[PDB]
Amino acid sequence: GYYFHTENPFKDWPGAFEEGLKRLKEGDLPVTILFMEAAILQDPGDAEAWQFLGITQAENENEQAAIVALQRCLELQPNNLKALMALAVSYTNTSHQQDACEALKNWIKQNPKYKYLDSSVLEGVKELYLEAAHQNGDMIDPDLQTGLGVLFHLSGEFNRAIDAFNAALTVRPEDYSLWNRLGATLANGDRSEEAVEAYTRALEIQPGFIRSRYNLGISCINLGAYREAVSNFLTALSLQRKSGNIWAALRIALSLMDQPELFQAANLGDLDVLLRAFNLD
Amino acid sequence: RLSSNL
Repeated sequence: GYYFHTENPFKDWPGAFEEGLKRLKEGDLPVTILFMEAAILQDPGDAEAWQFLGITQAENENEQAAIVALQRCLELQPNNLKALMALAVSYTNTSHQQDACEALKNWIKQNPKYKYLDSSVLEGVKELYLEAAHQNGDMIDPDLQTGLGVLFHLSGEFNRAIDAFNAALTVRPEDYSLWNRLGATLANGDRSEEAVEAYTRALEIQPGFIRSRYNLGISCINLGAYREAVSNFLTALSLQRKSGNIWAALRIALSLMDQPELFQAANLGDLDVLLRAFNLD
Repeated sequence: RLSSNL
């Protein structure tokens, strides 16, 4: 079941879905979510609202919801592709192979282009994507490239996956989400500086991007850059309140700067204490 | 020791 923001200021806002799209485009995720939720309220059965909601939620570094809203959308509109994709990435992040692969399998299923065309179930779906990919000789399919890079990640081949993502990115040089999947995949592939450039790109596109601030932080840790890791964690929470996992990371980086007063503030999740810090924000 | 989100 989905937890809705109670007393939604925008519940009666007429253009709610459309408006949420505007806000989203302008990089405010929290308000975007408010408008999406309001949308769903005005029209419970409206699936696009659920799609964008789930996705946005994922970009909000709240995955738990992203999944519920996504499975909601697919419950209503089982053929929704953006949702199958997103939900696959999310099932990935939370380490469920059966389910990620399920949604990929079905993604292909509902995909008009691809209609025609320990663990070898995963392997089967991977081959499955690879073939159709090959069937597109010249022009590539960023969404297909996506699910494929995912399958590679999930399978463990990081270079392949990265290729898939630069591939997609070639078609959509501006997809902030994809720049994130890249950074995420490099960092996850223990190539951290690379990952950082990717994240920086994403955030240069959608500066409201929670998941990229987070991922970025993780990378900075991996680099031993701490003051910066923290800065990103804070900036994140500041934007998110406008997830505990972010808290967790922060607590860690902090522990590495060995800054005890601050670390205590963090252990308590006392946020404004941390704005400064040193004249931060 | 950590994991990045896609």
